[PDB]
Amino acid sequence: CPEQDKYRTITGMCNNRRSPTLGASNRAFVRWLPAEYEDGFSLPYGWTPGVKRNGFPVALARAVSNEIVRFPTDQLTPDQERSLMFMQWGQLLDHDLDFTPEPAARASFVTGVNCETSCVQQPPCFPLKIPPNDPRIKNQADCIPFFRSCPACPGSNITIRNQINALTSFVDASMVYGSEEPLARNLRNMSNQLGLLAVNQRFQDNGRALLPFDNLHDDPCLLTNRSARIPCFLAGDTRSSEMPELTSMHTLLLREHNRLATELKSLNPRWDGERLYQEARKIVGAMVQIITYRDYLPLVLGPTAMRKYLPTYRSYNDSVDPRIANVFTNAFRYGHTLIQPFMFRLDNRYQPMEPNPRVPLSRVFFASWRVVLEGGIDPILRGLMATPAKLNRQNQIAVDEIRERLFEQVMRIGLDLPALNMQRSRDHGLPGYNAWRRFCGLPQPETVGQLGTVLRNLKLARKLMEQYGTPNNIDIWMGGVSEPLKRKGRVGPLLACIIGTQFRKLRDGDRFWWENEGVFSMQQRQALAQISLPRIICDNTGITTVSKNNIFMSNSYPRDFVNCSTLPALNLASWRE
Amino acid sequence: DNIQGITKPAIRRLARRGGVKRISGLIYEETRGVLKVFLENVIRDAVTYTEHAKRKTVTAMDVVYALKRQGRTLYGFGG
Amino acid sequence: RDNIQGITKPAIRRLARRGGVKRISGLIYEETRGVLKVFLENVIRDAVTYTEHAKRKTVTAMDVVYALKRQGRTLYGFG
Amino acid sequence: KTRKESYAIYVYKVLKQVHPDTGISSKAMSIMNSFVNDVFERIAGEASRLAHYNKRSTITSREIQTAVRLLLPGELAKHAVSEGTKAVTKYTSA
Amino acid sequence: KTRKESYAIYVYKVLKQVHPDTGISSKAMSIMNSFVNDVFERIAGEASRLAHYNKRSTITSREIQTAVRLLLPGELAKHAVSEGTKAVTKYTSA
Amino acid sequence: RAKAKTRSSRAGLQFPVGRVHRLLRKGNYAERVGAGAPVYLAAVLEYLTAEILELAGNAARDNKKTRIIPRHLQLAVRNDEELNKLLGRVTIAQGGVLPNIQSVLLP
Amino acid sequence: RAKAKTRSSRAGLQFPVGRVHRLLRKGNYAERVGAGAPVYLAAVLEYLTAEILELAGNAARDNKKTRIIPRHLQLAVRNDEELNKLLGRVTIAQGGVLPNIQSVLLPK
Amino acid sequence: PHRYRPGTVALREIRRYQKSTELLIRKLPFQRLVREIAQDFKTDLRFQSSAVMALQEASEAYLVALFEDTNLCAIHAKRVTIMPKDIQLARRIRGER
Amino acid sequence: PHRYRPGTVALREIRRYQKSTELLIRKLPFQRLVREIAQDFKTDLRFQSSAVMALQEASEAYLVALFEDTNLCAIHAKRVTIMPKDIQLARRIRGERA
DNA sequence: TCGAGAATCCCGGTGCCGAGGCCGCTCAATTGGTCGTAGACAGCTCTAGCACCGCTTAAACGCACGTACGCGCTGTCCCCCGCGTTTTAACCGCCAAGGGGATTACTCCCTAGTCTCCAGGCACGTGTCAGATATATACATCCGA
DNA sequence: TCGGATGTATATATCTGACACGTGCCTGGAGACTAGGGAGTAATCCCCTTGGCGGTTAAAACGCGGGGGACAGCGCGTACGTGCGTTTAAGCGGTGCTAGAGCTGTCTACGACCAATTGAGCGGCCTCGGCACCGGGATTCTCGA
Ligand SMILES: *[C@@H]1O[C@H](CO)[C@@H](O)[C@H](O)[C@H]1NC(C)=O
Ligand SMILES: *[C@@H]1O[C@H](CO)[C@@H](O)[C@H](O)[C@H]1NC(C)=O
Repeated sequence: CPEQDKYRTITGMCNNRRSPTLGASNRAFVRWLPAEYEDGFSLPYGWTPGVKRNGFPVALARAVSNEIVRFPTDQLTPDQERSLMFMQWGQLLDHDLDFTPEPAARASFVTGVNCETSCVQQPPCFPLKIPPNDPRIKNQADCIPFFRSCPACPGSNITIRNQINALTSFVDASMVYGSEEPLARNLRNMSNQLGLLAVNQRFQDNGRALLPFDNLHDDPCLLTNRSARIPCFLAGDTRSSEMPELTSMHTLLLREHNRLATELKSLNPRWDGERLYQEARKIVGAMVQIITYRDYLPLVLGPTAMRKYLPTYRSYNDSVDPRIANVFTNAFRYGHTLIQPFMFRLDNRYQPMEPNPRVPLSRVFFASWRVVLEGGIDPILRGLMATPAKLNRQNQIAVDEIRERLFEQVMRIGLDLPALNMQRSRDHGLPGYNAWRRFCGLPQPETVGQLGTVLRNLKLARKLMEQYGTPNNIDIWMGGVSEPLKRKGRVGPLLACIIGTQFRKLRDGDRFWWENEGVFSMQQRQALAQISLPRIICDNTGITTVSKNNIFMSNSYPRDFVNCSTLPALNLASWRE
Repeated sequence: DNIQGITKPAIRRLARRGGVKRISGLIYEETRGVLKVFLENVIRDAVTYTEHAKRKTVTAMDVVYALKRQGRTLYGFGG
Repeated sequence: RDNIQGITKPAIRRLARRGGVKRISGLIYEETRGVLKVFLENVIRDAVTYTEHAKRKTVTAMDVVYALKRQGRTLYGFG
Repeated sequence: KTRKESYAIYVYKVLKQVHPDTGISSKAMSIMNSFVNDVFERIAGEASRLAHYNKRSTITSREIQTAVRLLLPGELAKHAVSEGTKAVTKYTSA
Repeated sequence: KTRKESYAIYVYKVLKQVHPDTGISSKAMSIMNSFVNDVFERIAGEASRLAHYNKRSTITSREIQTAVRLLLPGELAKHAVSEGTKAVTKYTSA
Repeated sequence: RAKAKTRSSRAGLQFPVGRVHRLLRKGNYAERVGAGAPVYLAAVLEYLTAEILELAGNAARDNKKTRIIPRHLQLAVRNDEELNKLLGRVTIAQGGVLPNIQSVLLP
Repeated sequence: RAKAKTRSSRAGLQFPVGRVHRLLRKGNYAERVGAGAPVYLAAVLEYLTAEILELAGNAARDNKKTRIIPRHLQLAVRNDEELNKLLGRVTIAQGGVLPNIQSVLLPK
Repeated sequence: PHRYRPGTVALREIRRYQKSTELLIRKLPFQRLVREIAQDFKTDLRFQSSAVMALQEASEAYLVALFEDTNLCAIHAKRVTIMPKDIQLARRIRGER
Repeated sequence: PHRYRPGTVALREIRRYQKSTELLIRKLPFQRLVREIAQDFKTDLRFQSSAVMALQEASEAYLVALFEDTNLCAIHAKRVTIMPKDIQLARRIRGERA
């Protein structure tokens, strides 16, 4: 690529001068630790019964998710300093850095034995074996569907199988801008030179924009209920329509891009459409990076963990690998513990919206019609702003809604998100919890007493040892989540170490960082530092009352809620040029 | 690239005042770096002092205030 | 009373080894004793003056801590 | 004996909140008390100087925030500043 | 403008007492004013802290004398102390 | 009257807001002390104390000792660049010295 | 009433007693300030100023100049051991450095 | 061709610059450097001329002291010429690294 | 017999003494020296044991820092043996004798 | 590479003194009003900092050179290290006398505070005289010869 | 060693603008009280400091042997100070513009202040377990073949 470029490529090509392939899409994940497969070439643990992990038999992911994380839903403890917006932004950020592709069921109708229906253990099917006494399915012959992750370099069993990354590693607001040139071409309208992004041409919400509609061979959105006939939304990620809250966030981002492009056209009418679109993309990427590294990270790692793993920015460094670590994919999914069993919708008075203001999460997955035909994104955003998140407790790891009745309307049987996460971890073949503790430098427990001491709970240590037998057999997700929380944080020390290291690598290795010299004008950063999420919600959404600074912390009304006019608007006078 | 404004003859004159007879060729880069670090520290302190007073003009009075704070108090420019 | 010899040569050797010194000459001990005497004289003078103001005949650890803090060598662990 | 005031109970509470099982010793308690007293004295002196320094007779949150920004070096200061703001915000709420 | 009080005529009076012929430039006037202000601030701060140590809320001649003895190094201090004593004496008699 | 509620509970901090306010008022710092300054000062002190305590606990756990001793405190303070800069001219009693040797002195 | 005499006249001091007293009282140094403390402070300040100014005047006379410039003040401050110790960390604007060269650097 | 041997007019310059009290750094480049450094912290900043003068005086004093200490280190190292290692060692001993 | 080469047990002593936190100067001689030094300022002065301990800790810390700086100067001078001129230069640079 | 050897490091019992917790209670923090004033805010002004603009010209830049110097190599010896042995007193554990730190009650004298007024100190406006600026001179001082 | 070359302190005019002085005016320092509490001074309690005893043994002092490195030659490449020719923006001096520093007048809400209340934290008094000490075995770095 030419050495004189000042906008990021769609695929993230040549972001690092030394290696153009660093951080590019459709590339294999980087491995911090060597693989821990079953046969050492390509096999997940538990594939062949009777084989033990370091001398101890492997535990079924469903079996370990039945008695470790599951807790009654009536004893929920809301987090007094965590909003649902916090978990939603965490999920949105996870929807940007990684997306592991899976082979299609239709394309695997011959040799892939349609794993979505049957569960014969043949590639690429990795079904979850079921234990007895299961509260939901009493029949042992049943099976939770699961698809093997797509390999990176197909061939002989000479190299350890890796996973392919289908999204840009860098934080460049790729969740709504796409990651491939064919995806980005149809994601922006070419009817004129305004530079705006695609806007749905069928249904509008109070005169505002929405994600463009998409057509697929087997659309899961149509399977919600046939009286709707609302298709799945199209955005930078395939799973943009997984939940209405996530697609409302994507709608907000798209509206932000459209408003920024319109304002820039008003400021500089002489600019062409492509230049306007590139400028809007760059500003939106800087926005996302600023929000993530100023309002989200301090509310995840904690003051100590962030100060130890995310020091002050010195300058751009091209020697740090910016690729997504294979452990980050299974570590950043800790947000499943911060989810809430119900989705909330509120009015301008911040009161429940009829008919269904508190909807169970079971009847909300893959429901694109709720956004279109039930008031838009205003009540969804209000509920996300004014609903406390669920506190992450050792005996209350995750609610049963995403554990027992997730994706019920789409697939034949409900899935189990924690066991799914553990099965994905075993498929990727990452080392055990003890090995990652060794990697982060933390002490490595070996007995029941040591595990109880490090986890500060003897009962949970006994529960874990009843299944795994040894600390080295603990999967990364369970070990990370079950660890005690930090001070003013929401993750354990190991998860904090992993997340901080990965985000430091992503920030230092980013040649288009908003604070990096040359990428942004030396005077524009002062105006960009004044942006904030509630202000931009005020700008691009009809609501009039929002939260104060650090929106992820305020979760009460009207104790700490302020009007739209108080927040300072973003100043774009420095872009006149 | 403005830090080159501190010309090599200027650094040579400063060293001559300090009492240095012979100067190596690599001294100038280190001197420029040290000067930049010291100016960054003093200017940051002065800018913080000015920002506190809701002022947009950084006076010499705030500069000598910052120098006194840093432990390098200067006379002849106020207090 | 020539009590400055109370700090023996092996004591200064141990202090240097704590400091990270591999080889210690034979003429260092006199200089180390002189430096220790000067530092102790300064700190003791400050502490004794502090005690003198308070009309006390006993020099408490608090006075020594305050003298060290004034000298720029603030000492923790005593108040 | 008289009632001498020390920060032992508060530092112990902070330690228990951070490390529920790790204990502390008397010498470490004295060291922490002296350190907190020294930091408080430095910040209060800087704030008093700043208050008198622009011809103002009061010390507000802005003076303490500026003193913290000036004294604490590097990222620490920023974090501290954020923490301070958060605390004040809570008093604004209640 | 407004009255900006500074030690300007006092330094000139001291110079006239010491050197009956030589003058002093404006830059040296400012330097002398800054030196006087700095010494005054240092001695006053030392006296305030020293009185705070003994739980005495009133600064007297003893506190200033002790601060002068602590701060000024060497023979100077002794001379200064002597001078100070004489001044106080001239108050007591008159 | 209404039930007593300590200012630390309102601020959410663990350090004493009232004691800090009294020290500021009676410390000869200013004629008047604002109502928000002591809360900010207590928050900053609590954050610094928590930082040092967490680092010392990490060092002590690395040394297989349950109780925090001054050696662990010095190891934690001197191993952090920002905290070392803060306590540049502070000597910790019975703190020891960071274990290091110059490269040339080695065999 | 009676004729008003400045408190600096009673103590035989050329420095302002009243101004020093007001500065001490309003500088938030202590709640109460005694009567003799401002006079002691004025005497100390006058003696220090007299010493440094006498040294500066001697330097100026040695330099064949009548007025005292900052260079003379810097020479007077640095050439005296006690005053150098007092102002060790004080930089005088346009003061320069005492003329000295190390023995080895001398040509031979 | 009267050419002074290396090391004579250097000492002449040393004596002349020690005897004088001028400013050895050109005013405009130092002002531009100060403005460039300050604008990284707050844009649209206005500097009084006295502010640039005071900053220049403090910088000159600090640099002169550092160069004197570096010369002392170099002379201790049985050398006449100063080197960047001498500057680094002087800064490390002074307590700035 | 077993005779360690010179410069070997010195490194072992360095490693051992940099790991411990004891007091290297004997308590009684230091207390007697402190009393002798204070004798020149006021006669019949009584010292608290805590004051003597604090003085010992401060003196040990100052001497250790001075020795570290002197070792740095010596290793700068292409030498591994500390000499008194290195101590003098370190003190002069730090700003004590200047 | 390959054995001996001495120091260091890793585990098993011992118990002991310091750390964590509990119990009174007391003095400091809290709540509830009051009132004076310090600071926020609006408006005006007129220093003074910022932005071209032309002409010198001292200073920076670039280059030729060769000589003093940084640095590498080498030889001496002698000073400091390692260690064995003997002598010194540091340290540990009671043991007693008491100087003086620490606490408490009376009070009285001194400093905060207030009203008044008049004089010291400041900002103004200025005229002159140390001082900076040319300029020729006689030393002050360095480099082959 | 002595004549020539460069640099500079020195004596002599010549402007020049910085300052020491004179003056009008303003505000705060001082005289003259009143009032209350800070602490000066007895008076007492008992805490911890000092001096002393005596035994163990860790540590310091002394001396012998040797090795390595501090230091002084000796030399070699080089790089940087010195001077000359070329180029450059620094400084000066004017000119113009307006940003905002600073000042003044209003008004309010915010903190000092006082009284009653009560509970948060501190001193004393426990009780137990984390680790310093003790011992024995495994590990490792050093050093002579
Ligand atoms: C089916 O979806 C439509 C979408 O408009 C909705 O109105 C209707 O209530 C849904 N029916 C059920 C039974 O959920
Ligand atoms: C970049 O980071 C690497 C470690 O990943 C570090 O070694 C290197 O020095 C850094 N480079 C710069 C220029 O800071």
